[PDB]
Amino acid sequence: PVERILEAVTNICQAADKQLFTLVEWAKRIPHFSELPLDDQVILLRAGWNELLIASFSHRSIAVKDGILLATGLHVHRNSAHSAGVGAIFDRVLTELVSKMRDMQMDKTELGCLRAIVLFNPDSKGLSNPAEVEALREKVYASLEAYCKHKYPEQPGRFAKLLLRLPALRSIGLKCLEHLFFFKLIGDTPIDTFLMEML
Amino acid sequence: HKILHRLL
Amino acid sequence: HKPEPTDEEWELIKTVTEAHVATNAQGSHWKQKRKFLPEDIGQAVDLEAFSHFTKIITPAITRVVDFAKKLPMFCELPCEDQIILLKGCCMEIMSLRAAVRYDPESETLTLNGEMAVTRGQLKNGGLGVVSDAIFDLGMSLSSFNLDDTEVALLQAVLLMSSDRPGLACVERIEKYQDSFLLAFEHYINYRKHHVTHFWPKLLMKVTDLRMIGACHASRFLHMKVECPTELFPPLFLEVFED
Ligand SMILES: N[C@@H](Cc1cc(I)c(Oc2ccc(O)c(I)c2)c(I)c1)C(=O)O
Repeated sequence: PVERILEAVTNICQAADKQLFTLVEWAKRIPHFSELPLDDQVILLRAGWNELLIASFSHRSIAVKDGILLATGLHVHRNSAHSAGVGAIFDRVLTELVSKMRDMQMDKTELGCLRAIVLFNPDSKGLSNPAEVEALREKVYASLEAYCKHKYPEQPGRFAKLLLRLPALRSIGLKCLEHLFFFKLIGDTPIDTFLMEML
Repeated sequence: HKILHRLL
Repeated sequence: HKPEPTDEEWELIKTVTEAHVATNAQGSHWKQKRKFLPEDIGQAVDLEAFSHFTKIITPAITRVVDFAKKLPMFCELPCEDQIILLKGCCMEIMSLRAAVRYDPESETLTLNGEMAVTRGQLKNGGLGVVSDAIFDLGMSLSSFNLDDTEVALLQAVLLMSSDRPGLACVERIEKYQDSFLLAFEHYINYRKHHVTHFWPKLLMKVTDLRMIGACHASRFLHMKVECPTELFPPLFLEVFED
């Protein structure tokens, strides 16, 4: 039932507080997520948001050639990236993701599930009950396989290929983490209040 | 581009 | 319904399988031909430990390349892409190969099918955290109990990664991967694994592997920061040097 999922300084600070809000509310609208212990929910979010965010705009940038569309509609051309020293990482997103997403015509349904899998990452350290989380993930790509079997029966390998973008998505996630800092430098437990409130 | 080539 | 592999696919299956088999060290008698690395070696970047891994890593690397050459499709690629594919999936496949050789009774991995090392040993050997990533994987693959074929297919798919940087015949490589994946998916249907969600679960491993090779790449940078350049074998360098 990925239908409930599909239905789901003063300048730069305006966003993020909105993106993060939209991400949290997106996760809350995800099956069984709001049922997990408070701590287990925040740990997941904080362990995935990187890839989740990147999975979002990567699919949104399918309608753009050699560019990325972000929250503020601020289209980003690869000319700025290479000029900012992030050309390499930028290109990966276009070829490994944006490209692959376009060439397969990945729909919002598939994107949503893929992002749902990501969230339910049972490997995340510290969470109280992993068995329960990996359960949820199973149930998640359980639906995904059936969707691909009915929605696109003329292509059996679709389901499979859908997952094989997560790897790319992962390693790219990592580069972004290494690139960006600041937030992390704010010591541990810098963000938990909000996550506790949105909860 | 080196030892790889000769191994090919 | 579960579509079993076709005749044109079984041909590719026996091809890849044979390709893996002839290139996996110690064949099927690895358990008896393995030697436990001295518990003293690598205590809590151990020069000694490292020197032993690197002293047996070059055959592994080559054996990987041999697996590639025993694949017609791969032989159809330009030398440019041919090199790139290897450089990328190299650490991944070796990792797979090592991880599928995990022994719960001993909690050790078998490098080159002859060298048993523990989590700690392989960690202090230069890999560091990667070691965990790998052992953990091996632990996970334990319940899968993959056979040569299913392992060969993974290696096959790992090789044909159409997202490696600098590739030319991208749509060409991607087509190959799609071929393997098709047969891969059908083969397990044939195997009729009784476990729930086997195919997906397995595919996630591809994520895990791609992340290992990556952390390994960052490890290599730190390795040449601590360890000397002379302690590195030529082939090894060429493989992970830009
Ligand atoms: N056992 C594999 C071959 C294999 C050989 C070795 I040495 C391994 O450890 C590494 C690898 C890279 C490094 O930089 C360091 I330091 C240690 C692994 I993991 C695998 C096979 O059977 O193909």
